[PDB]
Amino acid sequence: RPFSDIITSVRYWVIHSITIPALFIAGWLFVSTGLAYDVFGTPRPDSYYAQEQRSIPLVTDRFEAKQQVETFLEQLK
Amino acid sequence: METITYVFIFACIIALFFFAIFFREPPRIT
Amino acid sequence: RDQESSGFAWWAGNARLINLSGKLLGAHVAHAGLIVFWAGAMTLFELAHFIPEKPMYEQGLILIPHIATLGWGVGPGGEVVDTFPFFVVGVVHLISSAVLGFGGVYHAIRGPETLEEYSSFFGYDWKDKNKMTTILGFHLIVLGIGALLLVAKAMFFGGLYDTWAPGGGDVRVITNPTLDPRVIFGYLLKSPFGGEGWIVSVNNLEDVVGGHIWIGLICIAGGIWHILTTPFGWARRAFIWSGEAYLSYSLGALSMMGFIATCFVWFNNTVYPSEFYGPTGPEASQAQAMTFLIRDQKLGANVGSAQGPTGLGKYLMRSPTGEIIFGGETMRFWDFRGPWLEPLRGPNGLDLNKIKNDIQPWQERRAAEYMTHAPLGSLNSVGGVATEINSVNFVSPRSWLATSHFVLAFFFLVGHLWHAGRARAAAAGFEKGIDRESEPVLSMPSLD
Amino acid sequence: QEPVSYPIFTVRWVAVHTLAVPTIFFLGAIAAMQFIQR
Amino acid sequence: AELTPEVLTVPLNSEGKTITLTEKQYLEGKRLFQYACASCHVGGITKTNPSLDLRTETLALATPPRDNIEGLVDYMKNPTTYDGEQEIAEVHPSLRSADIFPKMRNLTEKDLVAIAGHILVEPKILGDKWGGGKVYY
Amino acid sequence: GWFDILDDWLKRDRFVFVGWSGILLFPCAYLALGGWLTGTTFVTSWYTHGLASSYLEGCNFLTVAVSTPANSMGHSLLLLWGPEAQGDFTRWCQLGGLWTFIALHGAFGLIGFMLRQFEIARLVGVRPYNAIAFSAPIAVFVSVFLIYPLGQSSWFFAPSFGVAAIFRFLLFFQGFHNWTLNPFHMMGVAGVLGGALLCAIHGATVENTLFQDGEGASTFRAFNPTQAEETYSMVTANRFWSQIFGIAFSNKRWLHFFMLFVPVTGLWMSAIGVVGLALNLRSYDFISQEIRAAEDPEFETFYTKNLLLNEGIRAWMAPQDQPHENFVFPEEVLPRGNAL
Amino acid sequence: SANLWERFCNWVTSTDNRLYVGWFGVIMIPTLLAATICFVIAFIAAPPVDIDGIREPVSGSLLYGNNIITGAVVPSSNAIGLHFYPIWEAASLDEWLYNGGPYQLIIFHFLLGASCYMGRQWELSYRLGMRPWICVAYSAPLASAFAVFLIYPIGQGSFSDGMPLGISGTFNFMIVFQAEHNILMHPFHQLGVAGVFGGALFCAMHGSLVTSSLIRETTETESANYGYKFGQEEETYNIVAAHGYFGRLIFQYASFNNSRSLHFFLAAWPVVGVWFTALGISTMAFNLNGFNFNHSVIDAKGNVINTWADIINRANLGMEVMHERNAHNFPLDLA
Ligand SMILES: CCCCCCCCCCCCCCCCCC(=O)OC[C@H](CO[C@@H]1O[C@H](COC2O[C@H](CO)[C@H](O)[C@H](O)[C@H]2O)[C@H](O)[C@H](O)[C@H]1O)OC(=O)CCCCCCCCCCCCCCCCC
Ligand code: CLA
Ligand code: CLA
Ligand code: CLA
Ligand code: CLA
Ligand SMILES: CC(C)=CCC/C(C)=C/CC/C(C)=C/CC/C(C)=C/CC/C(C)=C/CC/C(C)=C/CC/C(C)=C/CC/C(C)=C/CC/C(C)=C/CC1=CC(=O)C(C)=C(C)C1=O
Ligand SMILES: [Ca+2]
Ligand SMILES: [Fe+2]
Repeated sequence: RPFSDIITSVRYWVIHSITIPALFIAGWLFVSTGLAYDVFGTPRPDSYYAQEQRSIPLVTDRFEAKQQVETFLEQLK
Repeated sequence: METITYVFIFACIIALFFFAIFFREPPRIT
Repeated sequence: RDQESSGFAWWAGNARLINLSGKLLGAHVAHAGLIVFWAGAMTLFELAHFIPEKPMYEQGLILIPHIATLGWGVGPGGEVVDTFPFFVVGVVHLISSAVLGFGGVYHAIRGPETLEEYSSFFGYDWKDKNKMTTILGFHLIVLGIGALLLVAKAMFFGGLYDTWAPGGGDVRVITNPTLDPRVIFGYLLKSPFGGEGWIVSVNNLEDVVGGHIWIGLICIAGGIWHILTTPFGWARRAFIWSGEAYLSYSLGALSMMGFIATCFVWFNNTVYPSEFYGPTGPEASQAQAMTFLIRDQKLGANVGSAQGPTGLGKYLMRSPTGEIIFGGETMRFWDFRGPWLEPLRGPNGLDLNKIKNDIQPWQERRAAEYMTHAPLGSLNSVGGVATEINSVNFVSPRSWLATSHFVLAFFFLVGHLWHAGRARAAAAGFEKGIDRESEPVLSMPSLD
Repeated sequence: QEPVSYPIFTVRWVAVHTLAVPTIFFLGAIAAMQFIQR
Repeated sequence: AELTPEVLTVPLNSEGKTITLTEKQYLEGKRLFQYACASCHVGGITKTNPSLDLRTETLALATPPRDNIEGLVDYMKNPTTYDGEQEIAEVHPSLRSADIFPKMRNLTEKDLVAIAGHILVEPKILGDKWGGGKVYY
Repeated sequence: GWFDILDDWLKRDRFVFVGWSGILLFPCAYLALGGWLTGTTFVTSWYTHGLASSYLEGCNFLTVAVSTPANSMGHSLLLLWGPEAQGDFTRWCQLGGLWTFIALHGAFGLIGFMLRQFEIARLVGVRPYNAIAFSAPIAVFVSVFLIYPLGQSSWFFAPSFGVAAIFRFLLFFQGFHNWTLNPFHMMGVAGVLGGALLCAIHGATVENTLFQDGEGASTFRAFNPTQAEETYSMVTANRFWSQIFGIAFSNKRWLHFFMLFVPVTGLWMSAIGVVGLALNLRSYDFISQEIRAAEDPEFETFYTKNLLLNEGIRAWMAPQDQPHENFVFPEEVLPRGNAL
Repeated sequence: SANLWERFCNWVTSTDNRLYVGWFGVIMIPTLLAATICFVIAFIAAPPVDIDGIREPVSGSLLYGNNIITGAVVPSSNAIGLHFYPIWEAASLDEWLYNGGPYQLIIFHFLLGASCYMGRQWELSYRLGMRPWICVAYSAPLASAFAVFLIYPIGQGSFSDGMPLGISGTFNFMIVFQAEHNILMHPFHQLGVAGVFGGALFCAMHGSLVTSSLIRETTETESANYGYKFGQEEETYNIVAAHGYFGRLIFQYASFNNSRSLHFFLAAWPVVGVWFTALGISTMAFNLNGFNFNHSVIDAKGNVINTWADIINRANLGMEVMHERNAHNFPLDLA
């Protein structure tokens, strides 16, 4: 059905005026609730280094990598 | 020896140029 | 419809007005409104953010500094005294924008769609060599009066900011305009290369004022002459007479003025005071040399005989024609002249005795100021070299102006080529394709 | 062609949909990011 | 990994006594430091004389000591050479010379204290970066 | 038979042609594009390069990117369920699993797409020169994002997916491989640069050599979507260039084949050059030059000059660009000219 | 004689000349022969040039130790800056070759002629009854030579900072540029590569689509090219079959069916992109450089969290810190 017709159908907007902002507010909350940070192990502004340390948590060996990463989170990093 | 080789090729490209512009196959219609 | 697709394509819409004098007037009157609107609306924007006790160049200003130069709201050394003249100039324009905008909108959607009939005086014919030469003549006078409108402000109404001011930068009344043609027009015969800089080498207000006196007259003179004439013979067998062709000619004209402006704001010190704009490119590189020759000299170093890595002269060296200049990469800017640095120059260039004990504190801090405000910065406005750190948010007004106008100047030169190319094909008449039937090339002998 | 019917859940709908919903789920997050202070 | 009050607690005077800045003063100093210093002291160096930096140790061996709020503050009012054997208020911004360095006119004792605090706090956060130059960028 | 019915359905002419190829193309092509868009905004490169790399951390469209895996990983495929991530998703993300994901997926996606061209070509009954052409971009992707790092220590030295993250790939190659001096890279550019010329030049030659088939100025409408006569004077074009440049086409069939050749050959060459940079078999120096520079201190060419620029790039970058090497270059060891 | 000058003007302007020497040509032909002849001699035999004005001659000619790839014609001295240095400005040629005189003689004549070359690309189109604008496509590559050979030097204060005339000499211009302007991080350069990449891309698209949809008129063992005769009436390819295939690759409305709109796009894209690239170099000639995102993203304490933008800065510093070894005497590089 010719896009033109659909993007003009009041039915369309009646549906998407609900759907679009829906998706938006969802993603917004995804970030604003701090959930995204945990889904992607991404550091929060206060989690790059431990208070004193100025070294980087560089993963140094493949196989025991996951294990090594976990320990990096340990030093309150 | 190298200089000569560089200039020679250059001189050869310019020669080509000449022949290409002035000795092409006249472009015939229909 | 008065004008639709069976005229031109939508995206070439404004060319549908090539022959509707009236409406084509609304455009020009509505447009001229946008310029006043901007000028006005921007000034107030600048002033709204303007902080008196802080350099103008450190505030992203480019209009207030234009007013300041005409001697308005400033005093000793470019010190801002009264912000009223700024507010005024700003609001006035902003208002006139409404007046013009009115006329524009009016002439483009209510008034006559053509003029020729609603008044034969205003209506016009592109090919009417006389109407053209005449309207051109009217405008040649309006512009001429303007050129004098400046000569007046400077000689009678207040002055202009003269940075070269004897007592040190200050608003000064010019009462002795250079009228000597030998000098005035001398500038046009000046090289555009290093040293001899052509028009941009103007370095004192007398010539500026003087020269404008000449332009105002010479200009109005030609305004009358065109009013009272028609193009001769060659003038006619040489040019193309059409709506586009005329445009083109004015396009190439602006382009050229656009390039000249780019260089003026980049190089000139006089009509663009480093006090309101920033220090010039060369002026800043000069100041670094000044700064360090000044420093190290205090630490006990003999600047005159210091030998740098290359064996050329850490602080002072010689130019190609023998004059003593600052050393370092700054050897390329030995053509820089400036209030702050001149008192150190001798008849042979930088004098080792003055440099040795006549350097004044105001100069030391001037050199320091300008050194740390060179026209280097990023798009996101991070002053300094590309490898610098964030902190000092700044990009010299001289950099902004110069780039914007080179782009505009350029595209306009394309505009010229484009509209001129169209006009020549339009005239002879083939700007819409080769006549399938009579294909010119097909009647010419084979070169093969 | 046809007494001009057309189905609601078409085919291209999908194509333009798997590139739709997500595009918003992101441009909705990415905006909310601007408010993250230091 | 955050700017706690601790990182903000810096030496007030020569006799060991300290003061603790607040996230407001800090930011405020940082803003003022940009308004009247970055021009030449961006990142703790000194463009018009690279030999003297704002590293706390450098300020410690200064004369008089300029590595505490009291010190830097005096300096911003009546500047001197590293040996203090010469006043330079004429070619260095300071309160006693705001006529010559306008940017220093607004500046009030409250502002001077913040700027000073920033100088002692920055190296605490950045470390080597603060003192050195492009080598550390 | 269901097969021919499965076929029937697929090869059905829709808005967005699916086809057999699509069964490979769309799954991958979408996953590749998706993974990028995901990492660009959500995943970080901290545990991997000690770098913030997503919108969520503060990066803008230029600084964001899906960074390569650690150097520890080596050439590991880094599968979500492999020895590294161990089925875990978040860890996978932090170990740069998203790189081999985008890489490998997009890779198949380029296979699927070329196949598509091949499949659609066949159906529509046209020659497959659109597919031959696309071999060029495959080669680039294959040699650069796969073959290259496969020759190095690990995926870590492959170009990371991102705008800026690619500029460092460029700077690196100059600095370490002195890539600009490579005969193959040159051919590369001669082709891309020369190809972007044919493009522009041919386009203009056509638009300003058109016959008049309408009464309007906007000559776009004046075109016969249904063949017939040539829409522009091929005969006039020939004479123009033959008088301004001296040489000029005169066989649209060749003029157009040439346009396929130039840029596809260029990219092929630029690929070979890189396939060689994998083994570090670069075109770094000219021995005769180095020997004279050693014995004679006054000999200076724009070449020697460049090599010094490289030394600086390597010395000042290596530290934060190769973290796994725990480089420590004392200030006194850092090459630098005077004053700067 | 219908009148010598009357005749002269008829020859010059004659459209029957193998090579159209036009009015613009009268300026072109000489300037271009000087530029070319001086270059070739320079590149082969010119002696070392003190490009940086610090008495440290850089030899860039074949006979003085260079090969095609390294060799180049070196820029005028920095001691000279923007000053005009015509041969008649030197006590001798020896002095002129040492300060890089040949460079100016070449850039000026070339830029002069290459412009007229544009003026000519118009004239001939006029004498032949074809629409203009081709010369406007050529305004892009020209506007670049200009930016790289004149604007940048004017802006920077010296011709010694203009792009050298040689392979390696050009890489030098690039590597240093990047360090002082961070061009890769500038919108205009990016638009530039889009135009160039795109061009080559499209050049391949068109090229293939067309060549692949050619009407059969040739043998199985006969060059498919012969299927075209110079001076044909009808088209040589099925632009409807072409569009048919390409419309299915992506989707119909995202495909050209109007050969005129196709070819406009084909020309518009690269020319517009290169126009911006040329404006980039002409803009960064006044120090309005690329985006500087150094130390933008910083953490909760104030620590600096690097981005690829920073890894780029290090590579830039290396270039900065090493270029022009002996030319600097002070802290800031303002030249
Ligand atoms: C053939 C067809 C051709 C078609 C051609 C079409 C051409 C269209 C051109 C369109 C637009 C040109 C736009 C120029 C924009 C300039 C923006 C700018 O100056 O912007 C400045 C700002 C500022 O950024 C901020 O800069 C800031 C700080 O500066 C400073 O602030 C500090 C304190 O905060 C200190 O004071 C410091 O000293 C001071 O310098 C901070 O660092 C911030 O963290 C930082 O975010 O820009 C930002 O945020 C920018 C985020 C930008 C993303 C930009 C993408 C730009 C271009 C993409 C092009 C893709 C093209 C593809 C083309 C394909 C085919 C053609
Ligand atoms: C920048 C100035 C500018 C100006 C002055 C004009 C002016 C004009 N155009 Mg263009 N045009 C422009 C830019 C401009 N155009 C651009 C960028 C494009 C491409 C997008 C076009 C594409 C185009 C086409 C395709 C056509 C025109 C036509 C016309 C004429 C239309 C008359 C009409 O029916 O108006 C319609 C106007 C309105 C419904 C409302 C207009 C409101 C404006 C005037 C003012 C807004 C300001 C404010 C609200 C007014 C308050 C003032 C205050 C003092 C009280 C008119 C002379 C037509 C023509 O050829 O006519 C002969 C035509 O077919 N134009
Ligand atoms: C820029 C060029 C321009 C031009 C050529 C015209 C031309 C014209 N206008 Mg427009 N107009 C303009 C701008 C312009 N106008 C603007 C910006 C506005 C917005 C206010 C208007 C609003 C406007 C209206 C509302 C009307 C016209 C009308 C007319 C026509 C009137 C007939 C006539 O000659 O009386 C022009 C009148 C005078 C010259 C007398 C004005 C006297 C005083 C008040 C002002 C003098 C102005 C100036 C500073 C004098 C300089 C003197 C010198 C010695 C220093 C005429 C064709 C009328 C019309 O529809 O005609 C068909 C009409 O009703 N115009
Ligand atoms: C699209 C937006 C645009 C904008 C915002 C600007 C903005 C500006 N341009 Mg620019 N320009 C543009 C496009 C644009 N331009 C284009 C397309 C070109 C063609 C290439 C140019 C070419 C150009 C040049 C060549 C120059 C500028 C300049 C300027 C600045 C001029 C300041 C001024 O007073 O205006 C100009 C104002 C007028 C013409 C009005 C005349 C006013 C006279 C009559 C009276 C003045 C009052 C008098 C002295 C007081 C007397 C009182 C009495 C009682 C005694 C300004 C920042 C100038 C500059 O300073 O650059 C650094 C400059 O030289 N521009
Ligand atoms: C100085 C005065 C001047 C004047 C009066 C004109 C007038 C005209 N030009 Mg012309 N032109 C000029 C300068 C000028 N030009 C220059 C300097 C160039 C070089 C680029 C051109 C290049 C040019 C072309 C290539 C064409 C014209 C055309 C036309 C006619 C167009 C009618 C129309 O509807 O345009 C309205 C124009 C548009 C809608 C253009 C779209 C512009 C978009 C892409 C960008 C707008 C950018 C905006 C300023 C920045 C913000 C962008 C945002 C996304 C952030 C009209 C008669 C057309 C014609 O038919 O001529 C006979 C045509 O094809 N001009
Ligand atoms: C002794 C001394 C002085 C020595 C040397 C001096 C010196 C500096 C020499 C430098 C030269 C040098 C060494 C260069 C190195 C680069 C080099 C040789 C690389 C070679 C290897 C290489 C790139 C191989 C493959 C890559 C490839 C395909 C490149 C293609 C480049 C190329 C030919 C681009 C086209 C440029 C061009 C002008 C095309 C014009 C086309 C045509 C004439 C248009 C006219 C035309 C348009 C129409 O639209 C229509 C319709 C018709 C009908 C028509 O006619
Ligand atoms: Ca906080
Ligand atoms: Fe074509």
